[PDB]
Amino acid sequence: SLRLSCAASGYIFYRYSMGWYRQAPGKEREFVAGISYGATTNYADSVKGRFTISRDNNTVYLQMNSLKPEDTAVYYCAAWGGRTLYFVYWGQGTQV
Amino acid sequence: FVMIPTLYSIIFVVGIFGNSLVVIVIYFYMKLKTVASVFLLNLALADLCFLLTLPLWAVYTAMEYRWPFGNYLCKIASASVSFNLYASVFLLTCLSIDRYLAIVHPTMLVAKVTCIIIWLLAGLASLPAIIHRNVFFIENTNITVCAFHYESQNSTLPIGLGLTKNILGFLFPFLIILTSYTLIWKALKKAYDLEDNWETLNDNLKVIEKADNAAQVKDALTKMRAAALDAQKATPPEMKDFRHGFDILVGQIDDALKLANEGKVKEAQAAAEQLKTTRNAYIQKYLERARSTLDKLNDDIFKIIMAIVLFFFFSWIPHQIFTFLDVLIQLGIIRDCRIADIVDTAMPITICIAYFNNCLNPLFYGFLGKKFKRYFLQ
Amino acid sequence: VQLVESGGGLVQPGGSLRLSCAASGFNVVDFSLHWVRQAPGKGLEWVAYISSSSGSTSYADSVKGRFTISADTSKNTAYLQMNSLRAEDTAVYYCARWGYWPGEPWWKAFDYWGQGTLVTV
Amino acid sequence: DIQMTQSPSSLSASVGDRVTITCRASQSVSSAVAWYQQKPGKAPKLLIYSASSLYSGVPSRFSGSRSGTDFTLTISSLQPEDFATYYCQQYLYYSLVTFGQGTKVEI
Ligand SMILES: CCCc1nc(C(C)(C)O)c(C(=O)O)n1Cc1ccc(-c2ccccc2-c2nnn[nH]2)cc1
Ligand SMILES: CC(C)CCC[C@@H](C)[C@H]1CC[C@H]2[C@@H]3CC=C4C[C@@H](O)CC[C@]4(C)[C@H]3CC[C@]12C
Repeated sequence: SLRLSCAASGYIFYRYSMGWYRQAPGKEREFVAGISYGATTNYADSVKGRFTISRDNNTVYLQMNSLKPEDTAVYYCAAWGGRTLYFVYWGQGTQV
Repeated sequence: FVMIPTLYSIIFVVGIFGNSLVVIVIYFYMKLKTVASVFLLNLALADLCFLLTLPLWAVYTAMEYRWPFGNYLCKIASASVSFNLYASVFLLTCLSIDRYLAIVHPTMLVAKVTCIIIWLLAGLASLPAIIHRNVFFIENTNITVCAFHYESQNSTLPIGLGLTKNILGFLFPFLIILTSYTLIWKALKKAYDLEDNWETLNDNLKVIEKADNAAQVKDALTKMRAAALDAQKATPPEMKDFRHGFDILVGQIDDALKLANEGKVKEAQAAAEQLKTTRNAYIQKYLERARSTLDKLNDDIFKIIMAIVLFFFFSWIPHQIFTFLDVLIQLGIIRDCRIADIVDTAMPITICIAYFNNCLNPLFYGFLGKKFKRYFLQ
Repeated sequence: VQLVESGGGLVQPGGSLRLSCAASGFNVVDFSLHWVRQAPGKGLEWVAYISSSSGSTSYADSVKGRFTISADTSKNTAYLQMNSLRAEDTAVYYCARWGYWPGEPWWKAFDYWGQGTLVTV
Repeated sequence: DIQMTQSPSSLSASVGDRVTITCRASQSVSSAVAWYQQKPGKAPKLLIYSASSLYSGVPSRFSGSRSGTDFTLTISSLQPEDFATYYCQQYLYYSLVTFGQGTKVEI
C-alpha cells in the first residue's frame, strides 16, 4: 500500500481542484483522483474503491490499497481550475 | 455568462462588416498612396483575422464553457486572440510614430517591411497561446474546455504571461504613443504661437493704415512690437534665418514707433507698411510651414488615428489593471480571498471590453472621417 | 562702466536746472541714456530719454513740454534741462543706460544706473 | 502706457525662507520685464532681465518666471542682504517704460 504526496501552495490549493493523473502504457494520461476546495472527492470508476484521495491544510495525498500491476505507471499530480479562464498545472511525474 | 455570447456575436457581425468595408475602401479608392493607409489596412486585416475565430468563443461561452472544436482550434483561436492584441498594439505604435514624423518632419518599402515584421513579432508573441493551450477533459466528466496548461518547471510561466501583456501590450507601447503625441503637441504649440502672434501683428497693421492720428498709430505699434518679440521666440522645431527675420522686423516697428512719437502719421503709416517687405523676404517661408503643420491636425486621418489610438488604450485599461492584480496574487503580494474573487469575476467582463474595439475601429471612419464616399456609394 | 550724476541741488520752484550724466567705459553713441526719478517714499517713474545715435528724445507726460534732454558725443555726457519746476518734481533723479535693439544688449534693461542725485524745489 | 501691478505690497520673511513676488501688465507685453533690487539710499540693481534670465554677477537664488502676462520673481533661500525693495519694470520700448509700485521685504 503506497501513498503519493503533492505539495502546491499559494495561488493553487484554495481555488483549483487537485488530483492525480497516471500515464498508462496506452499513453493517454487518464484521470485517477481529484479533490476540490469543497472537499468533494471524485475518483475514476476503474479505481473508485481502491484509492482514496485526501486534502490537507497545502498538500494533497493519494492513498493506494490494492496496487495491482494494472496501475504501475508514472503519476502526475495536476491542479485544474478557473471559473471562466481555465488553467492546468502539471506535476513532475513520479514513477511507482 | 449570458451576455458574453451576445456581446461576442454583435462584435463579430459589426466588426466583420465594418472591417470588410474599411479594407475595400482603403485598397480600392485610397489605393495605399499614404503610409498611414498601409498601417490602417494592416490593422483592419488583423481585426478581420481576429473576428474570424470570434464565433468559436461566442458558442464556447454560450454552451456553458464547453469546447467541441478540438485541440487544434483551441490553439488557433487562442493564438488569434493574442495576435490581435499584439498586432493592434504594434500597428498603433507605428501609426503614432508615422503621425509624429508627418507633423514634425514633413517610404512604402519601409512601411511594408515594418508591417511584415509587426505580423511576425505578433505571431511570435502569441507563441505561448500555441504551446501551453490544450483541450482538457474536466476530471472524468465529458465537459471539455480550452485550458492553459503549465508544468512543474514553468511555475513562473503564469507570471510571464500576465506580465508580458502589461509590458509588451500596454506599458512600453503607451510610452511611444505618449512620446509621439507629446512631440506632436510641442510642434503644434510652436506652430500656433508663431501663427497667433503674427495675427496680432497683422491685425494691428490694418489699424495703422486705417487710423488717422498719432495716438492710434502708437497704440497699434505697441501691440505689434510685443507680438513680434513673442513670435521671434516661437522657433519652429538655419536658426539665424528665423531670428534675423524678426530682428529686421522689430527694427522697423521701432523706426515707425519713433516717427509716431513725433506726431508724424504719414511717416508712421509709411514705415509700418514696410513690414510687408520683411515678412516676404524672411518670415513668410515660416508662416507657411507653421500653417502647413497647423492644418494637418484638421486632416481626417489624424482624427481617425487619434480616435483609434485613444479608444484602444482606454478599452484595454480595465483589463491590464486586473491582469496586473492577477499577477500580484500569483506572486502572493496580494493575499486576500475577497480581492481574488473580484478579479476572477471581472476578468471575463474586461476581456470583452478589451476586444470591443475591433467593431468600433471601422465606425471611427464614419464619425471622425468626413470622407465616407464609398460608405454611401456601397 | 559707471554713470555719475552732476548738477543736482536745491533750486527755487519755477527755475531752470541742468543735470549731467557723465559716463566712463562705454560710449554714449552705443546706448540710450534714460532718466528715472524716484519721489521720497514713492517708487520709480520714467522721465525722459535720449538716443544719441540718431536723436530720439522722448519724455513722460508729466514732464513733456518742460524737460529737455540732450547729449554731447565729445564729452560723453547727457544733459537734462528742467523748466517750470513745481512741487511735484522734487525727487531723486537716476540716469540709466539701455542698449540698442539688435542683440542681447536691448534685452538687458537699465543695468548700470547712475549714482543718484537729489533735486529739491 | 502699459501698467504694472504688484499685489504683494509688503512681504515679511526670515532668512532661508522662500519669497515670491508677482507682477501683471495691462497689455500683453512680451518677455520684456526686468527685476531690480534697491537698498535704501542706493541706486537700483538689475537682477532678472527678459523675465527669465539672470544678470551677470547675481546670486543664482533669484529666479524669474513668466506665465503669459503674469511675471513672477522668486528667491530660493533668503539672505540677510536680500532685504530690500524690488521693482517690476516692463521695457517693451524706450518710451513705454513703467515700473511697478514696489515691494518691501521685511524680517
Ligand atoms: C476575444 C476573447 C476570447 C476569450 N474569451 C474568453 C472568455 C473568458 C470566455 O470570455 C476566453 C477564455 O475562455 O479564455 N477567451 C479566449 C482567450 C482569452 C484571452 C487570450 C489572450 C489575450 C491576450 C493575451 C494573451 C492571451 C492568451 N494567450 N494564451 N492564453 N491567453 C486568448 C484567448
Ligand atoms: C473616452 C474614450 C471612450 C475615447 C472615445 C473618444 C475618441 C474615440 C474620440 C471621440 C471624439 C474625438 C475628438 C473629436 C475632435 C477632435 C478635434 C480634432 O482637431 C483633433 C482630434 C479630436 C480632439 C478628436 C480626438 C479623438 C476623440 C476624443
